[PDB]
Amino acid sequence: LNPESADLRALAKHLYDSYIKSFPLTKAKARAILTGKTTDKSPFVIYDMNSLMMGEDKQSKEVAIRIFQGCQFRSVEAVQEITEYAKSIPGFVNLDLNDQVTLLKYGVHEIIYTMLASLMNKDGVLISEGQGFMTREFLKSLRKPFGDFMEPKFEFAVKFNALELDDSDLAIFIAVIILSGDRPGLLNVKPIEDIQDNLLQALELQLKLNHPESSQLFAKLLQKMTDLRQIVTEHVQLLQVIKKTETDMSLHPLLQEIYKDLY
Amino acid sequence: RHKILHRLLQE
Ligand SMILES: CN(CCOc1ccc(C[C@@H]2SC(=O)NC2=O)cc1)c1ccccn1
Repeated sequence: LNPESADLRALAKHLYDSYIKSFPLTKAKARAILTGKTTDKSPFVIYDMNSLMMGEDKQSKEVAIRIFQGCQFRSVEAVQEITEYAKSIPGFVNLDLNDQVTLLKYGVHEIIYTMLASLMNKDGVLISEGQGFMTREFLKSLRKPFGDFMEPKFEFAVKFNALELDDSDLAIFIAVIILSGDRPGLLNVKPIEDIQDNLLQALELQLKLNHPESSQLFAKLLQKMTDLRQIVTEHVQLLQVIKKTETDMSLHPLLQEIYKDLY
Repeated sequence: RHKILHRLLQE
């Protein structure tokens, strides 16, 4: 290790520590829960309407809506955690505040679906901080339009999880996503690109040191950033459909704010 | 616009 590499290791560590502070349920813990390698009770499995209702004992709108709005509630909490994490990225809070807002607005869902993969396997997803496991099949079975809203997220996840990143890798990756200089409407791109340049260098070194056997992991990971955007744009279209067809529902105000003039 | 995010950022 040389002095520039050292500064990059320090940045990696600083981000890892902020990540652990900001995000209560890590991929480490999630994996422990999913494999069974934990001394906690295994999670309650939700695979049908009945199991759901018995698990709720751990509103009274229809099931698909209750599930969809539980996802909204989780995002709202996730946005708060991501906002706190973003504030720890060196140089972030020194940006024009309008640009901080724009970066968060466009970054949060990409990060949400990234971190959701940490909680997923090919059969289902941990919920309620790992106290539950909701099956992929059950989510597929929901009545249209809700029946296939999770499928693109699971398909992304199985591919993304094959990279076998850990929390120390994810912490840098997430910061890279937030510091994207090509978000629409940014006022001053230069200081954002300067920060992202450093982060990307930090990520590349991190991946070389933590995964020395996995050649071109850095390049595979950068291509996923493009796939995350697709997940978000498609989701926006699904939301448009849902907003037209289900005037039962109401989007949480934080989410209205994020989604307004997003794509 | 972005009243909440502003708030979370400045908090
Ligand atoms: C399927 N799970 C795990 C969370 O799965 C999520 C799926 C999608 C999102 C994105 C939300 S949903 C929306 O329209 N906008 C958003 O930001 C957020 C979380 C459930 C289901 C019920 C209760 C709690 N957890």
